[PDB]
Amino acid sequence: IFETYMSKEDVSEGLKRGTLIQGVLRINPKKFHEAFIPSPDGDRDIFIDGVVARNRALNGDLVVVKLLPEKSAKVVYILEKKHSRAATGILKLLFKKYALFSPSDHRVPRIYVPLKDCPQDFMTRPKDFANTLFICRIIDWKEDCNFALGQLAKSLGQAGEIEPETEGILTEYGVDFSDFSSEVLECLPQSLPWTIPPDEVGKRRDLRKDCIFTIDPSTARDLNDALACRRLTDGTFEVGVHIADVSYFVPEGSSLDKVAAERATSVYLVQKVVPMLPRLLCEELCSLNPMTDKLTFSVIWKLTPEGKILEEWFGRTIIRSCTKLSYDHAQSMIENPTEKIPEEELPPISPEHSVEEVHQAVLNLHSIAKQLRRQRFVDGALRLDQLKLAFTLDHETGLPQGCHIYEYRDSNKLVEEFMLLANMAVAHKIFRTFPEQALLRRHPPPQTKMLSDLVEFCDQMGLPMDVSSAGALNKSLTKTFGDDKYSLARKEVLTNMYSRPMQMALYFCSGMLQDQEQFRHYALNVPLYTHFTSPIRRFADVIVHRLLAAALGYSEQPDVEPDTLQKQADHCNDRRMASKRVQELSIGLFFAVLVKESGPLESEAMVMGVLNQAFDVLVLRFGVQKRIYCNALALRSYSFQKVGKKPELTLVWEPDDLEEEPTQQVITIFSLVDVVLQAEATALKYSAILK
RNA sequence: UUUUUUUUUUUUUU
Ligand SMILES: [Mg+2]
Repeated sequence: IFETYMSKEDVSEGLKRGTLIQGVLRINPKKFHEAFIPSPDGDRDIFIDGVVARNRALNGDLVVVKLLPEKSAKVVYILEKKHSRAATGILKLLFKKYALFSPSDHRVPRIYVPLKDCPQDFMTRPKDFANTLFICRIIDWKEDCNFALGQLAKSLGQAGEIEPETEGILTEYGVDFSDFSSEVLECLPQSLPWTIPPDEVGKRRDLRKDCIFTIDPSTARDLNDALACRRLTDGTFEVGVHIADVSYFVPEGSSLDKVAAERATSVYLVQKVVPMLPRLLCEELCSLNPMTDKLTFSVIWKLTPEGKILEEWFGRTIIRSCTKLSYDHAQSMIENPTEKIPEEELPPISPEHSVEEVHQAVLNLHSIAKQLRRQRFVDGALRLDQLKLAFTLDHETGLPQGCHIYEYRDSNKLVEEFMLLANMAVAHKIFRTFPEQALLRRHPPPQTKMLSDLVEFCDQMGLPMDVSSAGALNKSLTKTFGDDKYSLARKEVLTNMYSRPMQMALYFCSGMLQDQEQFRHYALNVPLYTHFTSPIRRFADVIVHRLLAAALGYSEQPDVEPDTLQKQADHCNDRRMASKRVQELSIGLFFAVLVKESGPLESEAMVMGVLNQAFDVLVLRFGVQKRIYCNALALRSYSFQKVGKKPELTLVWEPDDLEEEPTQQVITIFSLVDVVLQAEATALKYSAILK
């Protein structure tokens, strides 16, 4: 049986007296018998031995623990339940007046369900539901019971199918994808089609006549930012970042505000998008669509050709985007800088602005961005980007026809450098104005122990590396023989490995953090940062807009407690990471299906680790990690030797015929090999073998 | 309750 939880006051006293420790529970997915929490000082985490010591806690919960003598601790309370208490799993079935629900997530415990709650068709033939995904909600977990009690929510459908699995990911991670309540939709404008009131135009700087445009993916539905660039007579440039003024449409403390605060961010699945706001805002009103007057909150600079700021300006504005460019369009402009492109290979453009004018703007914005970026890395910036997958979906069926590695081009970077520049400018502005109430975004450095151990590992394999800083590492991960697919492959593998010690970036209230040296963003290597440029799809930006609004005197002094503001930040962090897991799982889902439907898929891969009966590989064409087992390979024998510091795996291939002699193949780390991905019998499961 | 330890990140647009 489990242990009885502690009292509210006993715990509150414990946390206050240091005797008890707070933290976020992490459960080992490979060995669910093991759970961990971070320690306030020591770089080594605290160990939770067994499920009993976990005390019915779940992964993600903010738990309280008491230390044990000879690290090791036991859970004694749960101050905040952060797990959704909802899971995707399968139903099956002595005291047989219950059913056994098995969550796909091994971190989640198995759940008892009352048979009376179960479908009649399941009662008759449970084996019919062997591959039927249900949603189950943990309603309780008794201290005497080994399993937890739950309520069957609904049937999603067959496992492995896209839409059922999608809803499973969304629900399991607590993403609200419901229609918006009527009390929310009444906060929206009621006079449609909505036009900007005349009195506002006077209050704002009217940029509707200026050449402003947007650059986003071809499939973009919610355009948050717009850009502009003029060359001044004195050789300098006037760049402008115009963000949709969502703050205007979302009154603080309204039903619309509360649901936005809850949803915290938009979720970008592969085939669809779970929006933060209603579509009337996300896609029509706030969205900076072309050839329509839009309310914006802008940042404008007078910039050096190198991107150095000469003077800086904030203020509410109003624009009329002359065109909606895609990154492909922008790139074509950049690659053909002195050629009038056929005006049919480009999107519709407002008649009051020529294509040549926009073309020139992109070229100039590229020129500065090119310089802004190059400078950023000289100043010790870290780009640690792994391979990302993009899919091509059959519009008839929705299934994926294929996939490709997403290419991050000059047009992509163009936008990035100015969104960066804008966000920093606002970070400095609100913090300089309201030092105790600034909604900023820091990024701590890597964990000392993990990184130090990784550097040691890299000392072997003949790969000395400097990691004294973010910048030092960045140069190391771009310091290769270059040119060839091997060094590029090794680059990607090392990019992965050095991501483990890295910590997540955090929203935070300025006044709630003492040491300002911790305000730093490790990877960007800057003293201050925040999110401001994407208020349609991110609530953190909305709060910053309200703060910036107050900094310019558009509203009263902010009367929010730093405590309250941190709560918003905490929740924003929670939904942000949760959103990332979902977006990743969505990609994983579609690739699994793609592997299943498009037969076996070939690809080159690089070895990451080597064990005595298997080895891990990074599949290059897809950026997935898979383990290859010697059992699955048609081998006649295989040997494992660890001499030479690094592990090596020697394979002997069994020929299919007596004519062919057995071929040998040594597998060591950073080895380039061919692999094929075949779908297994299980849903969304596929294996890797060495071709 | 998985064919051989938690930390897989950062940045930009969606
Ligand atoms: Mg945009």
